[PDB]
Amino acid sequence: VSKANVPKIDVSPLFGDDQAAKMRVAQQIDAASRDTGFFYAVNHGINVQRLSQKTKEFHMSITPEEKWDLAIRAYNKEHQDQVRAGYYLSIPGKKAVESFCYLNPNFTPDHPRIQAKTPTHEVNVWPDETKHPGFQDFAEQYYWDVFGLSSALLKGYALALGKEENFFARHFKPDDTLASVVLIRYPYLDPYPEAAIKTAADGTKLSFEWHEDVSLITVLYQSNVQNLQVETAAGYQDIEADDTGYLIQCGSYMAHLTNNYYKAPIHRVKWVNAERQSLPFFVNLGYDSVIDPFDPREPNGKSDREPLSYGDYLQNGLVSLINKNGQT
Ligand SMILES: CC(C)[C@@H](NC(=O)[C@H](CS)NC(=O)CCC[C@H](N)C(=O)O)C(=O)O
Ligand SMILES: [Fe+3]
Repeated sequence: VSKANVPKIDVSPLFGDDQAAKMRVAQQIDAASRDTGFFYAVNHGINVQRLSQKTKEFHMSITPEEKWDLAIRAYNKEHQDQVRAGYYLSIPGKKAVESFCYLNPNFTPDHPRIQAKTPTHEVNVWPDETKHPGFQDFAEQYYWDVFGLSSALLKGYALALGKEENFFARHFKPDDTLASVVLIRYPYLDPYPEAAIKTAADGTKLSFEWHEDVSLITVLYQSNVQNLQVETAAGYQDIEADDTGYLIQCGSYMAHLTNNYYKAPIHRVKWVNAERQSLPFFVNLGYDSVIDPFDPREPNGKSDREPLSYGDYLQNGLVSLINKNGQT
């Protein structure tokens, strides 16, 4: 197995007002998006030390009673409104991974998409504050911290594609974004149940099979345990870990709108018997957000692809990913 070229890109100019410096970042984003599809965003300004600590505290202290109380509909039939947000239970002996997903904190009973019962919109569920002191505050502030980073990254992608810097970010708004955070725990287990391990066609032992991300882009923090592989024409290649940077990749919505100029990289999660964290932020737009496709390889830049409403794209993609790679 070879190693993927995953460049470290100093993204800090994307927060600034040096427009030529932004273009140099954009070129690096362009080059990485045309190569393996992944890059590490460094000099990002987010305190990832606190993120990994608050996450470990929550995963290690939440009780089986609380997990049922917060469980999504897939694990608790009483919670029919929890399709996306809530706790995703492990199944000892069968499924090792467990996780907690939350959405836009502005999704409240006051929000018109909640009032309208629009799919993919939900009010977050939270554990008891006294049992998990500071957790909800930490989680909500992290959502907006990574929202700010993601907004800047979207400026880099827009410039990289020859557009004005707000081409994507104008659709990425705190009042309506369908973006989600998932706090994933991959446990150490002795013995590790083979029923929780999948075998790839090439024989690799996996925790999660190949897929493209359902997102515009995905902004991922992981603890320092190598596990990810990206597919290339020459086969799967290891993505090296980096527990200070954010692993950035395009989702299938970006592949659609760029006429596959920026592919959504196919990737998978190797089985590793080690305690670790995987904290993705899925950069999703608004339910009615529509981006007109274009082709940066055509002289006229014209694409025949249909503009896709993001909400319908998200609803179809999340169900499809569950059908193909299992309920997480
Ligand atoms: C590849 C990693 C990001 C991670 N996998 C994942 O997060 C996988 C594949 S991208 N993602 C999903 O299943 C979709 C979660 C969507 C979320 N519940 C929501 O409603 O928005 C892993 O470490 O397993
Ligand atoms: Fe993924």
